[PDB]
Amino acid sequence: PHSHPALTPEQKKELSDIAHRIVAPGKGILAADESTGSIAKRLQSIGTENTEENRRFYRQLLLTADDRVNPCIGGVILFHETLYQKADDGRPFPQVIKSKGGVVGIKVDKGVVPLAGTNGETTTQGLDGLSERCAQYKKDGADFAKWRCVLKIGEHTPSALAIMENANVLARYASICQQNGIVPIVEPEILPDGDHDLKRCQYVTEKVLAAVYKALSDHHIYLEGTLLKPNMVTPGHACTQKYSHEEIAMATVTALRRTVPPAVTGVTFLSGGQSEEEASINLNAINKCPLLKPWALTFSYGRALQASALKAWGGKKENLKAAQEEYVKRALANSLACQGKYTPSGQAGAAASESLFISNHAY
Amino acid sequence: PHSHPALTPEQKKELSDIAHRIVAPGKGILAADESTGSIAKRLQSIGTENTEENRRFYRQLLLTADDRVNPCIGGVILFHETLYQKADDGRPFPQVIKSKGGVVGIKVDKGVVPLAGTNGETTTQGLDGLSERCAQYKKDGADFAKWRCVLKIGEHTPSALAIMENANVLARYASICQQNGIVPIVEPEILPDGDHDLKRCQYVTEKVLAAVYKALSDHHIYLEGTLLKPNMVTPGHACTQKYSHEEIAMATVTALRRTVPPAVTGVTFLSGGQSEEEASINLNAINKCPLLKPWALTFSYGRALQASALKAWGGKKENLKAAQEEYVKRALANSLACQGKYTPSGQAGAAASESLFISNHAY
Amino acid sequence: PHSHPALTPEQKKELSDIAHRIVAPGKGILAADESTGSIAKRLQSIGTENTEENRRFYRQLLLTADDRVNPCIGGVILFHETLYQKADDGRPFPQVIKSKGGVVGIKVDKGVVPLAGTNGETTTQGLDGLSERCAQYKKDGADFAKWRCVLKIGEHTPSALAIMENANVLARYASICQQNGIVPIVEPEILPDGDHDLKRCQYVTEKVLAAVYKALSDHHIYLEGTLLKPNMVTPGHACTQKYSHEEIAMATVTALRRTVPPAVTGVTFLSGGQSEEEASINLNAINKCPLLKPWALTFSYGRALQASALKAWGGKKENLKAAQEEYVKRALANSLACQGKYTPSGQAGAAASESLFISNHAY
Amino acid sequence: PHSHPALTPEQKKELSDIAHRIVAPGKGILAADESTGSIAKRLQSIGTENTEENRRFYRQLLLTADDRVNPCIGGVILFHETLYQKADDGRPFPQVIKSKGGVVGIKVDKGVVPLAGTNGETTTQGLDGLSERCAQYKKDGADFAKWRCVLKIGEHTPSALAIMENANVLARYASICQQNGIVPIVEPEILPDGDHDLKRCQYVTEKVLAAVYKALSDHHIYLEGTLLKPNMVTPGHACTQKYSHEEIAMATVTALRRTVPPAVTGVTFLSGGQSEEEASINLNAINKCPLLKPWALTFSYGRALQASALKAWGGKKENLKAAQEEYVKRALANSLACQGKYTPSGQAGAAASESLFISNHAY
Ligand SMILES: O=P(O)(O)OC[C@@H](O)[C@@H](O)[C@H](O)[C@H](O)COP(=O)(O)O
Ligand SMILES: O=P(O)(O)OC[C@@H](O)[C@@H](O)[C@H](O)[C@H](O)COP(=O)(O)O
Ligand SMILES: O=P(O)(O)OC[C@@H](O)[C@@H](O)[C@H](O)[C@H](O)COP(=O)(O)O
Ligand SMILES: O=P(O)(O)OC[C@@H](O)[C@@H](O)[C@H](O)[C@H](O)COP(=O)(O)O
Repeated sequence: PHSHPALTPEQKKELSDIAHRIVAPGKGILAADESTGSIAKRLQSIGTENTEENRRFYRQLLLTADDRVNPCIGGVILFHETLYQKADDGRPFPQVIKSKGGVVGIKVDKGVVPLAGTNGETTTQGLDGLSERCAQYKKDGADFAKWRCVLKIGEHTPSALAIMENANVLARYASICQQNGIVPIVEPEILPDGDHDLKRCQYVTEKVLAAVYKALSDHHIYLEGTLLKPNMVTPGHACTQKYSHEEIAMATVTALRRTVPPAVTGVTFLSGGQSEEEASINLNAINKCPLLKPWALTFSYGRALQASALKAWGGKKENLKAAQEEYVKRALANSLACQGKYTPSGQAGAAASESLFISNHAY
Repeated sequence: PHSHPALTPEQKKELSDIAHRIVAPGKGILAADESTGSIAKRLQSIGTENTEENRRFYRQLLLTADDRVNPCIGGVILFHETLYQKADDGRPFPQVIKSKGGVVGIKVDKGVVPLAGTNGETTTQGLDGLSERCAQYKKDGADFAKWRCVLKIGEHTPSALAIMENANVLARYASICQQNGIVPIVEPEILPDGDHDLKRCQYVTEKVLAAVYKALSDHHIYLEGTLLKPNMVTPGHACTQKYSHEEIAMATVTALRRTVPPAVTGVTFLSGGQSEEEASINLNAINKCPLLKPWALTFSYGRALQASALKAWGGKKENLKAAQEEYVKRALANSLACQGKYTPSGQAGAAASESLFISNHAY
Repeated sequence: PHSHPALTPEQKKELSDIAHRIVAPGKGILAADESTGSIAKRLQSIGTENTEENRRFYRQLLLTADDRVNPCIGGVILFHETLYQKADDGRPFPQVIKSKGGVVGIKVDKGVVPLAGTNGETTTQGLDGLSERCAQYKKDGADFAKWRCVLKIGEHTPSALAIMENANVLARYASICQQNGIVPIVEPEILPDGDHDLKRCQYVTEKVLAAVYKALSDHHIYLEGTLLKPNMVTPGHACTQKYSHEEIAMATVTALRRTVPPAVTGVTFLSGGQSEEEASINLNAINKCPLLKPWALTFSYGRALQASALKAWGGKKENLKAAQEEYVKRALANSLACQGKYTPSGQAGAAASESLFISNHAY
Repeated sequence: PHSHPALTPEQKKELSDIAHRIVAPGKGILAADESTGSIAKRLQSIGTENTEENRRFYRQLLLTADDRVNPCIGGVILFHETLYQKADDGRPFPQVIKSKGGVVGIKVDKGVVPLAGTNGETTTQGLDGLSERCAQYKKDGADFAKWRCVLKIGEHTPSALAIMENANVLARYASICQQNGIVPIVEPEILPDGDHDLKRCQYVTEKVLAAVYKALSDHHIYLEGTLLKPNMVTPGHACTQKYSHEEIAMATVTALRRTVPPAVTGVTFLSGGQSEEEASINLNAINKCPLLKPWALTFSYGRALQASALKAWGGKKENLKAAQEEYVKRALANSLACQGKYTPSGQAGAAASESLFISNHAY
């Protein structure tokens, strides 16, 4: 009979197998995909000129940390330039990543662009020629990709248009990726900017994710062959009201349970500005939340895995080891965190629970 | 938007507790909500006059079955008439149901109506004065409701309009119910009529459910305070190709995992014309399907729980006891099935977890 | 995704012929469809008891005005009760209306109901059994109907949900009407309540009408067989900034030109609280607006045609003539207005300039 | 309350003024924007090598036709390459166009791309860096742009996804253009391929356009600053039923009246494979259609203005004069057609004194 499925069972198996590898138990993602202009600001914060060699050295610094990170890193997201650079031993970075047990990912969006008629809202571009790009990236060692849409909570934002448009472009991106054997990481980041409280973020997150999945369905996206990279549900950066990690965890898990189909292979949280410690603690609380979570809940951190490393390096080659040690430190912390076994202190623990605390209908 | 939550933490807790009671481990729902017109067909099928007394006697037959059904029945759906009838001992049927540990339910839709401009498609009516009806039903013993929408698989159905409209009306229905302390069972039934295959039914079910949940989100429905009543995923009635129960189970569970948020408290399958044994076996296979299932997967059967009871009764007072044994038998069978413990032996349960080496990428 | 003719060519002609008849040059609509509870309030503003006879007498007063109203009134909307009432001469009100060359219309909605999760927003009920009601109304003399949805401008309103839902139910209402030979007047009223300015009302009116027509399209509605009853575009009742009639006319015609397809037979403005004189003057400025207007632009007034009459009557039968004279005054004025030939009289100003605005909140 | 206007009054004025200039009475558009690959097909049909010089000479040939085309061409669409080429006299082609009273247009889409999971349907790419491209084009002489989406009528096409996606990307393209002072020509072309009949094409065209305008509204598009470039409503190429030009005209105008807001400045039909004569005769019948049309109905022809000229040229510079004469004849023909004054094989006549309103409802 008449039938035109988007993928064959062979294409589905390849995508599903890749997605599961990335978020296998205890593993997370290192998001080191900052574009030229963005990494330039990072290097600037430590008085380091933004040359290709310094970008190569910094990326090599993270990608070649010792084997203690192997069990912690299921994947590494790179920016185009880096995907084609090499370590001092002549090995292309994709080979270095793979030799350490990681799956190579490539950021494919081309930045945000303003949505006319909105209060400073944006959508994301990068769809032009994406299919050919994906085909080339695949041949060059990449198995997954990343695309970032940005939404903001404000007076009249996110608006209906911004929500619908961003969800739609994510679906287009995901569709093209899957046609090329690349697992798409869908990143609809809701910024923490503003003074909104926890319930407001949870509400917006629920509305945004519902839109994202309806769009993924309309575009015939194979969910088992994807990963979701959302913001955790937290109060606004300037929210006067304060909250505990357990509340943040409850709000986040609740929002996800109400919008993310169990078919989605994994949820890899962005750190969104949270300190390295805060990001690890919250991820740990999320994994210890009493609710049933049918998908891996791990990390895809940029700042939360590089903050201390960048600083320790200071743009000086003699600080290589010390810098790598800071990164390992966070890779190890978050690996435990995505399993709910993180105790902020040293590395050893004992107990891990929070009995006598129910009633979560306040969410 | 983002103005005034639909439910307080108190209302949420009430709706959630009710929903969970209905689908507690080993429990399912008896769907005896046939309207006067539909019950006439059943009675006529056994040479029995369609009088209010015969309807009462029949419903009494099912509701007063012995204590063996107590742990099997978490809820009972009734038609308006029956909610206000009494057993021979003078006890209102709702009291009879509650005394056996069941939650009382009430059907609130007013039948299907044709959608102009479509190929024989419909939407369902019954929203007028629904809030008032719900407040009254709640007061009179009902804690949940049921609303049925009907869709068909055909050359050009379900159409975009049918999918959209039915999803929207279901959302309106659920919203009104939740404002009145009533748990809404959302029933988007896709008829098994036609010669379409299993893959086609899975496809359509996936599209329908994605639409159903997007609408529930748009209407601010509290998912934890709802239940889903969908068709299992099966080939069309006239489909020549044959499938196994494992294939029906796999297709069904896959469809649900790709569309139903984990927040949904439970899925209560309609039997849709399957024989009593067929409905029990598929339900059992569904619960044995190796994939992760974040919600209760049980029954809300009408024909699958009454077929043999109705036949044995035959409208004859003398067959009351024989008729009840037939109903109890199915009640016990499905109770085991919703736990994946149904074997033709009965209480014994050694044969389980059969096979394992399989591929779900074919779905 | 093919075409399944909702209407035959014969049905289309009937609906189109009716629509054009109602808004023929120089003609408008008398909206006397206030329900028992709404009319009761009008009778209390004149110390008149709300009795069936008083409602009948009042309706007879308007409907039996001298022949001067014949060229002015293309149609009259009635409430259910009045449709089956008779004049002192024994003639059913529909026969009376028809003998004066007017088309009989029937209000069929059942009032607004609250949308949970919104900031005091509503949708409208009345679809249940609407097909049968329309069939009977048709046999009893009615050729068109009216259904009112209510939207409010404020902080966060109209919400995406309120706009979507109200547009969809209007579409359902219109579909059922056309299946029974009744022309549906689609009324998506955006209340004037608030301190918003002209451009804000224009903005919201454009978004609302865009939604209304997309919905009408999705439901396969025959536009030539419909009429639109919108609010004129004006500043909020509490706006400080003042505007001329030319500006109001410009904003109104512009919003309409940007959303209403030329196929729509006519636009019949509701007066929404404006005084009899203001409503006429604005309708006149609208028809004088230089921009191309592909549809008839006339009136369908309730308050703006009854203000002075209800007053002159005072429930005292002796004031029959005086009261009827005030009604004729406004019909003639509006008849000229919808032709762009009205210049104020300056005679009857006892209640023709009074603000007929009414607070809107709660039930 | 800000509404966040996408455009200021001056920006609107500029776009509106440009749109009206292109479709001024008696004027149409020459679509000579064939990309390198497409123009290759045209040149190969006449045994000519596809070199830049040959393309430059051919475009020069059209752009430099004598002054007789001046009153006929309100705008000329160019492909990027041609926008920066010069005539033999050293004048930039844009300068040539403007010196003859024409507005310069630029095609900005980057071709169609397959939509995964559909039956050979596509969407269009080209949004990446479009803002900067539009700013550059504006500075270099262009005042309007063109973007083509392609949909097809088939057993299951256009699908809901195809319609939704194409309408959305058209809205994004239109939004970016208007932000840069460029008038966007929205071209949602429904191919004539297939054996579907006239009513079928009319149905799909109505649905596609309704989707297009809802999307434009959602994206805050200033309609008075746009032009619509749709297919005329005709039977599929393989349709065995025959229709008159009057029938084609009725269906076309009817479809447009039911979906295109009067605010739209103009409708510029694509020829879509029709012969030069057919395209002219149909455009003429459309302009003579008795129904009310609130927008200019003219041409934006590619093949219908070049067929004979391309053939007469044959890649031989010695055929310049002959080639140009064929183009001049077609420009004159369509200029008359967009005024409803075209008569092939007998350019002579004088009538038109009545109007009336009769027609039928078979559309
Ligand atoms: O400025 P660019 O070139 O667009 O790069 C953006 C990129 O860094 C982000 O999308 C991160 O991959 C992701 O959001 C996690 O980052 P954190 O929020 O954990 O730091
Ligand atoms: O004809 P009516 O008055 O509308 O009643 C319909 C009602 O019986 C059904 O909705 C069942 O509750 C449900 O679909 C399970 O039925 P089964 O498919 O298991 O027989
Ligand atoms: O209170 P009910 O029973 O729902 O009746 C409502 C009805 O009067 C209105 O819908 C008018 O037909 C229309 O809005 C024009 O009224 P004006 O705005 O011209 O006064
Ligand atoms: O193949 P490309 O390089 O994408 O170019 C397409 C371009 O020729 C068309 O979009 C015309 O501007 C328009 O559709 C009218 O063409 P006709 O239908 O009148 O021939």
